[PDB]
Amino acid sequence: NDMVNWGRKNSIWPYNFGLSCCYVEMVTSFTAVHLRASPRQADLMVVAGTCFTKMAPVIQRLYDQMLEPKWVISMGACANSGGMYDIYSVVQGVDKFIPVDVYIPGCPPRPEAYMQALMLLQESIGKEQGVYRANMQSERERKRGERIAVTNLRTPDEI
Amino acid sequence: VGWGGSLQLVADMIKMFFKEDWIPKFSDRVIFTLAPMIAFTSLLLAFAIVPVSPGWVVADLNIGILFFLMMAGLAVYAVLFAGWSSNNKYSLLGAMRASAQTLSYEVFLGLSLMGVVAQAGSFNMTDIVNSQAHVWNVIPQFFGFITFAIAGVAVCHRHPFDQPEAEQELADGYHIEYSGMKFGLFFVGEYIGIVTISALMVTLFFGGWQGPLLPPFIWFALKTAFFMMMFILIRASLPRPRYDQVMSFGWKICLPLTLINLLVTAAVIL
Amino acid sequence: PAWQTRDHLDDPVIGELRNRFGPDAFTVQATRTGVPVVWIKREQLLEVGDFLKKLPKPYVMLFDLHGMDERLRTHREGLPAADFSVFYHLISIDRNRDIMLKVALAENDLHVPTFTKLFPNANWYERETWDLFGITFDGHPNLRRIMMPQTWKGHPLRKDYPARATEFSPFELTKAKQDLEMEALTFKPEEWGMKRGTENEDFMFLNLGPNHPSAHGAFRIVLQLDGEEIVDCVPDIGYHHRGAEKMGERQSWHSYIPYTDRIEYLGGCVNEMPYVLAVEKLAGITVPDRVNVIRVMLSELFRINSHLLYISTFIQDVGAMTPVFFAFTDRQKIYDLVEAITGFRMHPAWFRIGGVAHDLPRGWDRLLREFLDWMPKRLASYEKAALQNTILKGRSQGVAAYGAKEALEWGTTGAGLRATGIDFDVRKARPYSGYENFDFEIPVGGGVSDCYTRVMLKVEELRQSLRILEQCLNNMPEGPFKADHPLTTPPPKERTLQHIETLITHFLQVSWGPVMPANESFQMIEATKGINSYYLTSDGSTMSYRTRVRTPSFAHLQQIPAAIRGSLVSDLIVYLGSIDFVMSDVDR
Amino acid sequence: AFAIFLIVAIGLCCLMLVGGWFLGARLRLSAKFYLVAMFFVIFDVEALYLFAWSTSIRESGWVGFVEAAIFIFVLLAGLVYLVRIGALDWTP
Ligand code: SF4
Repeated sequence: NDMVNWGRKNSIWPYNFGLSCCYVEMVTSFTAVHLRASPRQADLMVVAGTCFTKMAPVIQRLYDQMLEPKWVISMGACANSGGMYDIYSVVQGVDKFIPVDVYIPGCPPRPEAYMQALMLLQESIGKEQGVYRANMQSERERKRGERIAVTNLRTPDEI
Repeated sequence: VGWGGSLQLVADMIKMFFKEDWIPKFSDRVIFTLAPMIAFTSLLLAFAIVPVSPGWVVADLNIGILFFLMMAGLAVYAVLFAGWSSNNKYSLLGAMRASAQTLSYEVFLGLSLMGVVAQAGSFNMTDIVNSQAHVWNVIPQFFGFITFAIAGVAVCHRHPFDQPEAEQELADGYHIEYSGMKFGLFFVGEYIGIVTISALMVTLFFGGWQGPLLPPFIWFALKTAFFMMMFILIRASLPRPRYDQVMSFGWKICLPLTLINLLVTAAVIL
Repeated sequence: PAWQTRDHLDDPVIGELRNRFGPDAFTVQATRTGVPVVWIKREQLLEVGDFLKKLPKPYVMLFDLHGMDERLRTHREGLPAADFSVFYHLISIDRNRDIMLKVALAENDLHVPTFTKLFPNANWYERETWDLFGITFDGHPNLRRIMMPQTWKGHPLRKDYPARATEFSPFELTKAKQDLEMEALTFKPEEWGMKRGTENEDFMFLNLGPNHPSAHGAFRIVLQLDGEEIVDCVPDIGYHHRGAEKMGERQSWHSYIPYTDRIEYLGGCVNEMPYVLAVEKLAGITVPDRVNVIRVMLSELFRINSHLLYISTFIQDVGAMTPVFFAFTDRQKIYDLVEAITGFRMHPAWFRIGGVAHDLPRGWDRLLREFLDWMPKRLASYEKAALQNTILKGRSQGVAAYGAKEALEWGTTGAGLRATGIDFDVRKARPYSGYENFDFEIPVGGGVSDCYTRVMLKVEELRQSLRILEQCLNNMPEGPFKADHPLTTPPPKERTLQHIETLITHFLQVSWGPVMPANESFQMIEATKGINSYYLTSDGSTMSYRTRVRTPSFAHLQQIPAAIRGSLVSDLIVYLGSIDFVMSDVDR
Repeated sequence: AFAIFLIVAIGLCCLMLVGGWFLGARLRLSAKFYLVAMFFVIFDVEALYLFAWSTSIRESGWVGFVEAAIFIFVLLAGLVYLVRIGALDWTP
């Protein structure tokens, strides 16, 4: 029937763990798209910000608390990888210790990127393994002929 | 896009379904399971006393009021076994303070209901629904009506806004340690609670089954819908009141109001 | 010129110190900091500080305390023989002057007497020196590691310690299991500060780490409770340490500029201003007037944005948040002007050494004029909504107040310090970037610093910033956006694309880096919060030898336990909200 | 009737629970001061006399209102007593 999949696509609960920076754009997104998000109740955790070595156990306890179906969105270059901070105090990506499903590059990403992350994540939730032999298609490959056909852009001396 | 308001709740209920349930270690198991249904079944069976129709009455029992008060009193046990099953002094004290303000603000509804059941003079709901034939029992009892409103919105309907958080430090909201289907059980419980409080309010204060120019069951349904929309409007308008201000405007202000309400109704009825 | 290397030996303080101590001990360095740098053996530190504290115009505020490695400097003309050093930057407000004191140390005897007795706010600074270096400060009350965890072996600011994470073992989760075992066994050894109270039923230890909103980052404040009273509060900071200072040593002068934008996420070009000013002081570059006015325009726009964020968050947390959410839309409009000028909403990275990246596009004046005519009506709506309100005003009076002396001793600058009676701005005392040809005032709170005084002062400063921004819109002159000097980095791009010598200068400036001669510069500005400064040391190469970033938020967050002692947890949260602290700034 | 609805409700409870299974020391000053709830335990018993009163008041008449006023006046005196002594105040 696959009604359960529609159930999971239609409704998702976001756990906002945005850190010092990079969360002002996430708030910009959240106040337009949406006190509902609560610990040990959500199934989606939007990791944003620079994952620091000191606070990584906090993210590991919050990952442990949530239920069996766990989804994680990494936002920003500082969370996908170490980003610009390849330094002793920054872990080189959040995927080192928790599995990640969707990666959203940027520094900081835009609210529209968050919107497209929810769209690609309901699209992934609607094809079930989890890969299902459908996720090999990539945005690098899907819009490639769209992007290559671009020729002219407005000159940058204008507003 | 989804065109129905309820479809969001439908998807939410489906989501809460088929979620793995985890056992808590070093915890009691019977109360961890039983605390949701003390909150759910109480306001589910609060629906069993409404005269929705003379021919489709859900229960033709002689007393419905006492059953409602028995469920109102029983509801606290759900917050208490939830507090003890939290097994965290922070969350336990959060549920202790929530049950505190609950017992504090549950006092008023019985004394407010005494006015309408005294001018009605019976516990069988057929007598109440036949009493509001020409004059409804809302014109004289404004104070009783608003006191019952405050009491009805004060029973774990989120108007106090201390359920999932705590203004006072060292403690935490008691909806945290439940994360499986029991959380959906909480939401459906407050949903049946708000609709049953609205239905009881319309059928006990105003006049159900009047039918001025249209069949009376849809008249009852539309009036209930208007009071639903007004309840949601004032719930949204109502800001979060901190614990102190709630304690200040509790037993001091509305116990005298309902006592003079009983005096007024007893003086005017004879 | 205003950039030439001076000794300041003629300064009166040099002659007073020469009279009191006679000869010897003092080596007068030659620098372009504008202030007198003096070396003082470690046996005289307490004497020198005590004399300066009571001097007839005293140095009331300890601006900064930190250390320098100094081991690899080949250009060492005039300095005494040092293998390590610790510098103490002090400021006399009544003199509007500064003094820098450097204590030299040898590698075998890394010991220096603690300076906390004179100025208590130095305590955490010395703690950082124990963490980042291996200097032990005898007489320190709580000498523990403040940035890395307590089992981290190695001192990250030593040059024998590899800077980048790649040189260490990757996140193999060897430490996740050990940190999990440690966190599960959460017990108190009473080593987290003084911890005078014993661990029993009498005193309760509570981490009290606010993860809720408006916390300005996740941090822990270990609290001792007795009768629901704050017996002792000890912050546990350092969670958001990004190693910016260590990063400054391995990046060129040009490619470091993006990192400045992230010292404070809300600052943007304010964080870039002191860095470019210090680098151009090392280069000896005088910029044209158009560069100055452009820099003032961008800095006043970001300052307005920061003030609007502080006002909005304050009115939302302790008041009615329904009307002030329109300011969120207004912030988007401020952003559409910034990304019209610079390109990107946050982290512009637009200031360059010697100028800016491009000129303003030709439709800038109409957009700024539309923002300047539109804003005042909203500003007056907030002025009526905030001056005339009674509920939060009544609530927000006398809540953990302190006076001028209290602010002075605790190094607290900014709106906190302006709330007391000390009239001290750097834009009037030490004009920079052409502020001396503009008319603006510094509001002041009197003698009591609380939340109402801070918001009223912030609104008055926002009005002065809007007056500066309209004067910048009406008197922007014509001419170049980049100085004419071989060290202006990068060259004008149209010149790079056509002229061989300009192309070569651009080639070596963007690839190897510009060669700045070996010297030390220092600049402080008025930031969105307090006074932010940059102390840069170059060894003659294309990279910084030492980068020190003084952020006021570190002092503002260090000050809370001294003032909030004797209050409730609610007063603690209200004070934490009131104080202008951001975790990114505290941990740099 | 009520019995049929109760059987339906308990059958639904059994169905949901079975379906769910198949689906797969010292507090010091903290807490204490529940005595507001004890005041409720006693005051509900006071108001239970009004619960029994509210059914039959038309045949009670003037002495009924008189002694109900005396009763609630005694309750009001006790309430203002508890307020003025400091028992009913801010509570944890
Ligand atoms: S991704 Fe960008 S905005 Fe986000 S934390 Fe990293 S540097 Fe800051």
